[PDB]
Amino acid sequence: QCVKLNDGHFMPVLGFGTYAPPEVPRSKALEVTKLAIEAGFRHIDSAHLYNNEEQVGLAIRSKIADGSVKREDIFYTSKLWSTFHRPELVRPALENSLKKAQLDYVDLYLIHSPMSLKPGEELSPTDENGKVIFDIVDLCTTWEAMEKCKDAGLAKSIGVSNFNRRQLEMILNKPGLKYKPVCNQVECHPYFNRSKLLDFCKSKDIVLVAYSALGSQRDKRWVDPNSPVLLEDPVLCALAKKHKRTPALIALRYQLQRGVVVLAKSYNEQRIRQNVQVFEFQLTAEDMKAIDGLDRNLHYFNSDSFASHPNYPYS
Ligand SMILES: NC(=O)c1ccc[n+]([C@@H]2O[C@H](COP(=O)([O-])OP(=O)(O)OC[C@H]3O[C@@H](n4cnc5c(N)ncnc54)[C@H](OP(=O)(O)O)[C@@H]3O)[C@@H](O)[C@H]2O)c1
Ligand SMILES: Cc1ccc(S(=O)(=O)NC(=O)NN2C[C@H]3CCC[C@H]3C2)cc1
Repeated sequence: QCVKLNDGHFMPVLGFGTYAPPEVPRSKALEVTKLAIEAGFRHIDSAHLYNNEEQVGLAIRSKIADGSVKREDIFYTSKLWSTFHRPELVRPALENSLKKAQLDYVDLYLIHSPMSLKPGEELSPTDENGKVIFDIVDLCTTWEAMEKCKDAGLAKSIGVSNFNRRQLEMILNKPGLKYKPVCNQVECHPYFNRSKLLDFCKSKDIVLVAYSALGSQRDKRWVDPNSPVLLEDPVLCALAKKHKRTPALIALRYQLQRGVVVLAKSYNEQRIRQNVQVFEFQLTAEDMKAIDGLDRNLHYFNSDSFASHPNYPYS
């Protein structure tokens, strides 16, 4: 159950989301990554930002050592954080991710976000009035350094995340482009279905990878507590009743049938195992149209500061 990427590599269509907020002890990521692998997940999404690559990498080594999987059975994604966009910083950022995880390579490396931040050791650099410090970087140069990570064998595939159409075209029209982005990992769910971006991506052989596909973790630091709770949506619950599944399963299946590769974060053993049942049933064309009607241009992530950034993707 994979999709063929535009560089000839294969991505599993269901991915495991690994981010958990800092109140969750770091040992949990180790435990639940093992559980996801045990359940059947093979595509695993992490990032430098998530402060978990060591734990996720150790789960993977653990499941290889005990004979459940081989390295080449696992599709592992990491991401370049926005403080490392300057081209000279890209390779060392990846090498550090690889060292942490103890892998020789990632299956996929992404530019996490187009919103460049000031180089340094803070993930979130701020000035003397507490304002986040943006950086200005030609992302075409970042991308060239990404291509070099691929040729260097350190990333089998390269792509982007949180790019809008204009940003994607800037890469696609770059003079001397060697590798297209294989994907664009973006927020995508029935309340924000991205159909326009998705059709653009499809026209360019670029895979759209959905995050917050289950409505996000509703973290009080970035998500308005008054936003509607996706999985309480009454169309989603009535489809769940109809198919005898769950609303999460409806949300995940929706993405698969529209050609979207979908991530699903759970740190709960039974929900982890539930999510792999997405492959067991199908929505009707009329179900899919019903879900398509739910879009409300709702993005769960908000930060007013990021909105002023010149590369803010929702400009
Ligand atoms: N590129 C980016 O900028 C970006 C941004 C955000 C996320 N991501 C990636 O995408 C992953 C997923 O997105 P997300 O973290 O926003 O979460 P999500 O996949 O939208 O899931 C949100 C919540 O749904 C719950 N859930 C999972 N399965 C369930 C089921 N079957 N029934 C009921 N509830 C269920 C989980 O809680 P429990 O843990 O309690 O089950 C989870 O906290 C992330 O972990 C990360 O890998 C990338
Ligand atoms: C510190 C922290 C913040 C947020 C999250 S998270 O929001 O749960 N997950 C995620 O990957 N990153 N964010 C979405 C992107 C758009 C803007 C910049 C990026 C940040 C995890 C960890």
